[PDB]
Amino acid sequence: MENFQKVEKIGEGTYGVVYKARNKLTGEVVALKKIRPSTAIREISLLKELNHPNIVKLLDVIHTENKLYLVFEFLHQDLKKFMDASALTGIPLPLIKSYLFQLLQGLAFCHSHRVLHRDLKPQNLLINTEGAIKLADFGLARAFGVVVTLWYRAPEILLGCKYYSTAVDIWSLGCIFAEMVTRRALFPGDSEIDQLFRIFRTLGTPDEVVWPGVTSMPDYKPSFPKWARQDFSKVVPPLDEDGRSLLSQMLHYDPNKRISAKAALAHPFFQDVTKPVPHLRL
Ligand SMILES: NC(=O)c1sc(Nc2ccccc2)nc1N
Repeated sequence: MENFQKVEKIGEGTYGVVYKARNKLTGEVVALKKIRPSTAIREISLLKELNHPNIVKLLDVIHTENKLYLVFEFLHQDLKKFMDASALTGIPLPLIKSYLFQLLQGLAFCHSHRVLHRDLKPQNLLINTEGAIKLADFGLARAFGVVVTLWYRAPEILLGCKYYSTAVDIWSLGCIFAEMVTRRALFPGDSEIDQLFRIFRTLGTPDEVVWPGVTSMPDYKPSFPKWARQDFSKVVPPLDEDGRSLLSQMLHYDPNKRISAKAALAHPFFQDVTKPVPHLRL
């Protein structure tokens, strides 16, 4: 832009690049995303009215010189960096719980307003010194379509469903929750099929019993290997049983059986939730 002083590049994405920038005028520091249609307008314009404490605020939408810029409030750090920074000791469980609870609130809000994120990953969960965490980079997916991280992709997406639901965000958040707890990505695939098979190897190859309709999925192959489900206590060993029961509900194969963000918020795991302060190195 011209009204902004690009301080530094802070993020990448399929939909563009984000820069820490200063409003040459107001002097405010923001996150400026240069986007890489009309339905895009509605879609975006909607995002502007999608305000909640756990959703990164979209401050301005600039459509000039036939280019698209999104000005977001600047958050202090991303969860990916925080997790890496906390890898020797791990993020304290109360903070993990606080983050999960807040993200579920943000998703419950998005989903009640019929907005899907579609691409949740540690890099787009942003945190501040006050202990808040917020959803960012919705990625205005469902538009510019027709390397990329597949680790958090729901199975129905991998199997070719073209009309997936809010359940895909619960899945992604479940994966992130596991990773915060174990300090290792749950399903670190490096290809769509390896992603899919890593999920199958851990949760068991889905069948009509646990996922009615799965064998009719676009990319489902009868030739898929048949793996047994692994005992969950081996999946996320440091998580207590409440945490594990919530996680299993977030990772149900059937999108229709997968817990909703609203229902997840009432789960016993959050009975003792608090809002700790993270130790951030900025
Ligand atoms: N993508 C976004 O909307 C972002 S990224 C961000 N800050 C940040 C600061 C340090 C490290 C990584 C990200 N703030 C927003 N709004």
